Amino acid sequence: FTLIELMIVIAIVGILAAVALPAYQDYTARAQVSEAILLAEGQKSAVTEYYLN
Amino acid sequence: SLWARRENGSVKWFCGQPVTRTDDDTVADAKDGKEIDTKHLPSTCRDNFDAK
Repeated sequence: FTLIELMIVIAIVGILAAVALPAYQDYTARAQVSEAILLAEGQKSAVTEYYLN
Repeated sequence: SLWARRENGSVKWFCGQPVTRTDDDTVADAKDGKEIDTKHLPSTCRDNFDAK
């Protein structure tokens, strides 16, 4: 008879999270890799010097 | 440590981890545990006690 505004809007936020799930999940991974890269670098110094010397 | 060696008429200098002099032409590792770690030493100061 009535109450569908609460039911649909709770189910659009539910599906909104499912659509926002893979975006945050590669943005996220892509973020965790960007650090492996920062940890890898800054060690270029040692390696560069060792090689040139 | 920096130590030298008789070249005969002149001397040559070395640079590296702590050393002790034995005789006028021989030194040895001042092995004791307080030497600056190889990683902190320049490429120009990697000399060994028996470098010639």
